[PDB]
Amino acid sequence: ARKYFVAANWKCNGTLESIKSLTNSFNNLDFDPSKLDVVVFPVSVHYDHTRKLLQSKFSTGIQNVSKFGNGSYNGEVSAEIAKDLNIEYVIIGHFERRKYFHETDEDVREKLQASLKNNLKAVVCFGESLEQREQNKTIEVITKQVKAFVDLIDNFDNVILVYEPLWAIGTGKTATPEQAQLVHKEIRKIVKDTCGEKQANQIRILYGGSVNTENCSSLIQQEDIDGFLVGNASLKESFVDIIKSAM
Amino acid sequence: RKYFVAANWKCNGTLESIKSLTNSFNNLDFDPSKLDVVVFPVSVHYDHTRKLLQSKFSTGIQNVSKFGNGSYNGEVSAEIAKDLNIEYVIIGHFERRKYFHETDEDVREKLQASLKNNLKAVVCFGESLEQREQKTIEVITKQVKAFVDLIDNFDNVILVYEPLWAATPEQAQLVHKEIRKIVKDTCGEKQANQIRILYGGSVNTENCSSLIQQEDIDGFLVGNASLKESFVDIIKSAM
Ligand code: NA
Ligand code: NA
Repeated sequence: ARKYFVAANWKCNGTLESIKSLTNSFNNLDFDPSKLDVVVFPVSVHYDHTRKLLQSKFSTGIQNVSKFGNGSYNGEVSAEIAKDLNIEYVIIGHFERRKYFHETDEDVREKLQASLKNNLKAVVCFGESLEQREQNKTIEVITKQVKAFVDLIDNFDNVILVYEPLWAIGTGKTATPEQAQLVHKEIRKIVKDTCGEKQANQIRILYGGSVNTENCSSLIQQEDIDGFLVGNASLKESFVDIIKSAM
Repeated sequence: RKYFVAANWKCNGTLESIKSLTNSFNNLDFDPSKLDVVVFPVSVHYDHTRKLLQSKFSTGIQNVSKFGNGSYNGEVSAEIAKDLNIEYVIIGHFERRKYFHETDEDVREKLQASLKNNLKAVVCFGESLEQREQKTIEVITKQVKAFVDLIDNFDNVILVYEPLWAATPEQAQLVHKEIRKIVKDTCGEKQANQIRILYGGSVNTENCSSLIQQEDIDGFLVGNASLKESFVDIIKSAM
């Protein structure tokens, strides 16, 4: 059975003090990290503080990684740098980077390649827009985005996929858990076709639409949904109840 | 004008290399009341670098978000930098304009955000080879006027001229003079004379004295030469 995977994406939020409070509440949840992965993704400049405060049962990672290695790339964090810090996970392809920062599929492929070359584990995100879904292009769009990188995966525990239903983010639409399950099953079929059946059965595919303490169980109880990359709910002490849905 | 010498480490460093390097930099006895010396490590190295450098060194980050806190995956807000006591940000560096499509509107937003949050800003601009062959003053003016009306305290914003077209010290000096005229015309005589205007082209131990001696160059935003222990001689040239 796939190991469930529950991730907190803090995005651009936090102070030193709010992290101290939050991490203290997180550390009070007794869970076994051999039975589920729980990963926290603070802002880059908060990584050291966050890593120090969380107990070792929590994994940690950063929200983006450079497509370039070391050198004259002002502002970027190379995968080589993250490896030297033992940063375990990186998020790649998050829709906010594609939206505000013009990140492309080619960018996602190059960042994944840098990450795996440096022994980082990658959480790689994709998903279609409302206009794409209304034109019945969900499968075409998702296949193209997944095929941009999936053939690079060399270890199916170390890359984690995230379906972001952009048509249901800020649009007034709500994805049901059944709608999400169908998209997850299709993502898994893409992986089987490029990488193999054992590989597709092993890879975690997370839901990355809106997740909170109310809907989390209806989502993770779906057969092909293996956890979540969680947004603002993960800034609340109640995020522990989301982690409990995977325990 | 207090001189200003800055180490831009760009995307370089390991925990061990930064230990060695900061240990050499800490051996230079300079007076931070006389001279500003700023180190700008990679974001994930900020904490380690700040803990290692003596407080005479100021520190900063190489970029800041144009957005506030909230749902902007991968970004670092000015509000976050303020809370961490990050003292400086670099804004508008040519590598961001080049690889990351950063625009003049982005520079102004980022400055406004940084100043709202009491950060000091090292703002970078400069013309390309094509613009030089044809537009130097038109282009640099468009660039400074993107953000200059936002400067409220002329000690806290540092301008940096990057000769993307490349430069002699004499050619650098001319642009610096032009830049200071832009500030004088926009913000006033006394404001123009207070603002530091640094050289952002290639600086090393062999050219640093020729550059700093120029009337309108007030220090440097230094690249690869700042990853070496000899950066201390660069700092010395400004002492
Ligand atoms: Na499931
Ligand atoms: Na001078």
